[PDB]
Amino acid sequence: MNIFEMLRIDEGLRLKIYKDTEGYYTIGIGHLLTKSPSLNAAKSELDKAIGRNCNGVITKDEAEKLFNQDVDAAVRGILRNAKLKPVYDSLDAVRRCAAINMVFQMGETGVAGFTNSLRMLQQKRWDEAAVNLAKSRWYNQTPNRAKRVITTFRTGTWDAYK
Ligand SMILES: c1ccc(CCSc2cnn[nH]2)cc1
Repeated sequence: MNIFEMLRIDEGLRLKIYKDTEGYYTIGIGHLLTKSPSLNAAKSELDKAIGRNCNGVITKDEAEKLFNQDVDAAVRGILRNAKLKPVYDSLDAVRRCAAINMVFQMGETGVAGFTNSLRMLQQKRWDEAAVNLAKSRWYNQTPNRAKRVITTFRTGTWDAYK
């Protein structure tokens, strides 16, 4: 298991524009296109991302390329973030995957709400961090995925994905 396999499980693969759990236009392996309600706006974003006129449909190769770019962007965002980088660097490799998973799903705009969770993770207080992480809109709205990510932080194993 690695971050790509983990997120492929959590996000699935769809080759035509779909809506994510929040109702936003998405494609591929969880690639957000736009928060606008306009399907045309989503189609423009798709064509820009792929570099051709797609008509809302991509190939598996294209979905996997977008996915690699999106995982890399999440990692680089962590490494550029003064609050996230020290916590990330304190983690083992399996727990780093859980961190990337969260940033892939939620970005960085809500990092400050996770200040206490981040402190508990850096302190390696795994059970306490798991309890704190579940006190979130994230957990309530996507509980099965959040439970898998939280179990990964709690145990440092891939047990939730096996
Ligand atoms: C290290 C780095 C990141 C994380 C999850 C990020 S805390 C957050 C970021 N964006 N939304 N919530 C955990 C340990």
